[PDB]
Amino acid sequence: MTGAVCPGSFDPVTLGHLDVFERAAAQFDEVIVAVLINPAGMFTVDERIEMIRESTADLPNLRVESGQGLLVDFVRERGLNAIVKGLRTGTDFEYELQMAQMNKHIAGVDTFFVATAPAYSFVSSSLAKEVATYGGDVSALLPASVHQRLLGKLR
Amino acid sequence: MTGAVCPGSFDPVTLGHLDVFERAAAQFDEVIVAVLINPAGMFTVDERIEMIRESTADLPNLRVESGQGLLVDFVRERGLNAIVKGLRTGTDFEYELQMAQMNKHIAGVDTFFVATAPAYSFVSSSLAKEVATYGGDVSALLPASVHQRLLGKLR
Amino acid sequence: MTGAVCPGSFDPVTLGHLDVFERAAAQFDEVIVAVLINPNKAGMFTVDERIEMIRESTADLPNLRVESGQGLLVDFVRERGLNAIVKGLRTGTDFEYELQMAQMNKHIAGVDTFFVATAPAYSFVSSSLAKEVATYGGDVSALLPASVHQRLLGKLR
Amino acid sequence: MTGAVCPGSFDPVTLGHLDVFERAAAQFDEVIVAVLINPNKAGMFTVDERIEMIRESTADLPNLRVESGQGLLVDFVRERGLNAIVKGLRTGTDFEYELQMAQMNKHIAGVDTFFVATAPAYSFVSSSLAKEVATYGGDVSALLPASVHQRLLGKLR
Amino acid sequence: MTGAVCPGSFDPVTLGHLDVFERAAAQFDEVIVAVLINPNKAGMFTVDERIEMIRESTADLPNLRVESGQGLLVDFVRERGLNAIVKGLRTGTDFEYELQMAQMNKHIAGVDTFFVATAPAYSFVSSSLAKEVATYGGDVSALLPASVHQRLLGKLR
Amino acid sequence: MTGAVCPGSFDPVTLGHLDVFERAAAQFDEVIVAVLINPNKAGMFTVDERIEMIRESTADLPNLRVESGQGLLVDFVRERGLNAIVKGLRTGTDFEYELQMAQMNKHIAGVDTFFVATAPAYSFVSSSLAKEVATYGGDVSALLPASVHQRLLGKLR
Ligand SMILES: O=C(O)c1cnn(-c2ccccc2)c1C(F)(F)F
Ligand SMILES: O=C(O)c1cnn(-c2ccccc2)c1C(F)(F)F
Ligand SMILES: O=C(O)c1cnn(-c2ccccc2)c1C(F)(F)F
Ligand SMILES: O=C(O)c1cnn(-c2ccccc2)c1C(F)(F)F
Ligand SMILES: O=C(O)c1cnn(-c2ccccc2)c1C(F)(F)F
Ligand SMILES: O=C(O)c1cnn(-c2ccccc2)c1C(F)(F)F
Repeated sequence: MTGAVCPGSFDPVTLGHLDVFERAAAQFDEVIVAVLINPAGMFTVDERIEMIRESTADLPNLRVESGQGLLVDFVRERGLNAIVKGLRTGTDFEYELQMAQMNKHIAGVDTFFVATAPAYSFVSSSLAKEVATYGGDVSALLPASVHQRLLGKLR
Repeated sequence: MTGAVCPGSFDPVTLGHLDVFERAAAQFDEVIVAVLINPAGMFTVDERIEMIRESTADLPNLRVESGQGLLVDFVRERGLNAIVKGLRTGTDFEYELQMAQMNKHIAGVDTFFVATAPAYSFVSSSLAKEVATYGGDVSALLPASVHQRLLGKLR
Repeated sequence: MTGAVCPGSFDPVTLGHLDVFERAAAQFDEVIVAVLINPNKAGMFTVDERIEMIRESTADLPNLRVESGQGLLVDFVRERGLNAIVKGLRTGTDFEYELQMAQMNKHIAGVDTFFVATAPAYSFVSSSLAKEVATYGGDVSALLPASVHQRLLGKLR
Repeated sequence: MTGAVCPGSFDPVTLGHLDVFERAAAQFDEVIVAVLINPNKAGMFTVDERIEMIRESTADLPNLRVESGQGLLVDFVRERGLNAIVKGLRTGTDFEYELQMAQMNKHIAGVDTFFVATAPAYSFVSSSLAKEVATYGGDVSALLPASVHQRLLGKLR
Repeated sequence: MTGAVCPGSFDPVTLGHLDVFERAAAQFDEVIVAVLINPNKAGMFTVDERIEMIRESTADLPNLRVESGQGLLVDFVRERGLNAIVKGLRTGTDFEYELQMAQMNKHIAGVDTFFVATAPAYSFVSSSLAKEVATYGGDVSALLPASVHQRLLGKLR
Repeated sequence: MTGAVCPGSFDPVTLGHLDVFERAAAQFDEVIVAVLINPNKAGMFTVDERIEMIRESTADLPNLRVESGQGLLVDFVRERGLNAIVKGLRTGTDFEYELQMAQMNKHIAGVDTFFVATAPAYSFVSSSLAKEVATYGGDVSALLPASVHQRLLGKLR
């Protein structure tokens, strides 16, 4: 009964996030995607959850839930003690290392990092929204469903 | 039936390695420590395997084996496709990211990185051997068994 | 035939920027300095002030011109028939961030980015830090062209 | 008479900060901890509360004293007859941004900066992260001086 | 007439290198690929084999030519009437060591260096890692030009 | 009373090292430059040559002395009644590596390490790169003290 939580704001989820989800789902019996409401973004929590569920239909051991407060409480209240997160740069690692060691200290929750797929090294939710806002084509970087939903928000 | 391989030269295994072993063993049903013979070190492969087995007696789902050649062949010939490795710095991440993406490309094997425990951020097999060689006390950095075995090699 | 765009907010231009301009102008037939304005946040200097400070300190570069713009940099570049951006970089940290944007710009528009290492003497000057130091009275005259220094002190007073 | 200034916001002081203070006080004849007041961003503790928390945790350091400061740090340093800053560093990116500021401070005023590596146990503690964790009920008692923790629980109630 | 030199050992050339060559040839009137011979470390392919592999993979680049070089790179560059180097970068630590060399080359000879970010697909390929993987039977065909791969299988038999 | 050790192989000393020496000598009552010799690998300069090159370029620093040693740096430090090492750092990459050794040195012997940011003008000089450039005939006279340059060219010829 292994399991991990994949956290983030996912505003919106990108193909980089989805690649991490599929990789976590392939190595752990249970995966929970934690959509963290940070109470100002583009999509509502429900819409963000919707887009992830649509894009993770092929992953039977994955579910999607919203959460508030400490991530470690979200993890431990579901019987787990591992977090899985994607990393692009050494700079990412240093910032995330601080939070990973804090989370282990306060609650015994482990963090496992996975290297980004090379093709998505440059995609982030914020850069994809910025480029799309000014008319650039980001369709190769986002799940097909998400892309249409993003156009709607702009138009 | 989840599982991961923890690779390295482990010449000798340190408390930093052992911390990664225990963390991998807590999140995967099966863990194999792969002692990679790089065919010049201090300990023989058999001695390195011995010291790890002695220090991992409390971990029932972990075993220790030697290997040669491509790590991904070692992993896949045992039915697994995940590697777990410890990281200390962003610099570590960048070097290891290259190998992780290569390994995923050539064989579909995933790599999960874990942040070092803060207390062991500065310990490496090479620095521990260097300091011990010149008379410094490294007993707080190595498993009790390993420490005695290292003194023997020097004296 | 060859050409490159050197973008930034240049609020204000520094000696580190001018070094990049000179090195680009030496290696490309034409260089356009692109003063990118955020229509939603005013900086310290207006667009015309930024352009005049750059023009005054690049008068000896005959193949360089200065133009403002907004929106996607790649559109500014391609509308001028060009395909290359030249940017200065100070650290490995600079490189990871700028690498994200350079790969995105290549992905969406085919525009290449060439990075150049800062001159050592300017490794530590940035528009933001020079403004912050000047605000509290520190002497930054050796980090900014003559075209900028006293205009900066005037803005602060 | 050697000496150095240890600057920061210390809102609140952490055991990481205290480790730096102790190491500085062991190597310089005099150390001044400079509690940097920011007229804009007012955090969780008042300046006087921050000073009293540092004084409580540094009671065994007779050559260290604590004062509030405002404006340009190199003026604070040089107005006290000193010309060195001591700061703790956790990571390589810590070094990058701090390196720019140190080179700037050396250029504008001749003040030098000495960096010390964090004790391993505190590499992950910061004032901001400790406050955030504590706000949602996490136990950060092992990361802060004994007295800070009680004062921090009171501010949250 | 603008131009740049693309240096390396290219033992063997990878698709990452070729991407850099193509981007340099698109932006400079002339590009010279400099295959750096090292009298000490002789790798897997002879200099002439390396040159022929690069020429095969760059057949569609008419303004790029390939030559061997020895000794100080800035002499090679300046003996050909050029004063720019173009190199690909993968990571922030790539930038660090390369930044030192670029500043040194600018200081000692006035030669500038322009860095281009790797195409994302090749961020993990290097000559050394491709050789090592291939030596133990791994399939690196998608990371090398078609012709290199055949030649590489022959050297391993 | 206060004191610090500045260690290195200094083969040979550079202007970047001398800058660190001067900054340490300004902040500590005494400074010892520790020339650490590897008895198993000769460098370019003998131990006596390294010491004389340092002494000749530090003659204006009355509180600095130069001594060689081998083995554990912390033993050199503590045998002189001191507890502090001062080292220059150029990058975040420098910092991660040196942080490992500094934390180990603190762990095994209680010795503190203070790092100082390189002067910008010397960010790119290292003993190894200056030797490599000089070997192939590049001009490094502005990166080394007078005490070194011609002795270096003599070694190479
Ligand atoms: O923040 C984002 O916006 C965002 C969007 N895609 N990816 C992501 C990209 C590559 C690999 C894994 C994730 C991110 C993240 F990693 F930075 F987290
Ligand atoms: O190489 C070594 O020698 C060595 C020895 N301990 N640890 C290690 C240290 C901290 C956390 C995890 C591992 C290493 C390693 F990570 F660098 F791999
Ligand atoms: O951001 C700024 O305001 C700024 C101002 N000077 N320089 C700069 C410094 C050195 C070399 C090239 C440019 C920057 C930059 F590095 F960030 F690009
Ligand atoms: O900013 C903070 O809030 C903070 C709080 N503890 N430490 C710190 C941690 C370890 C060693 C030295 C200091 C910091 C700092 F280094 F980031 F400065
Ligand atoms: O050294 C090598 O062997 C090698 C082989 N491919 N690439 C490379 C990879 C991606 C983009 C550009 C070049 C390198 C280099 F960048 F590390 F230079
Ligand atoms: O390794 C060397 O040989 C060397 C030679 N000069 N400098 C140096 C450069 C700038 C500031 C301080 C020192 C080094 C060092 F950075 F690596 F320490």
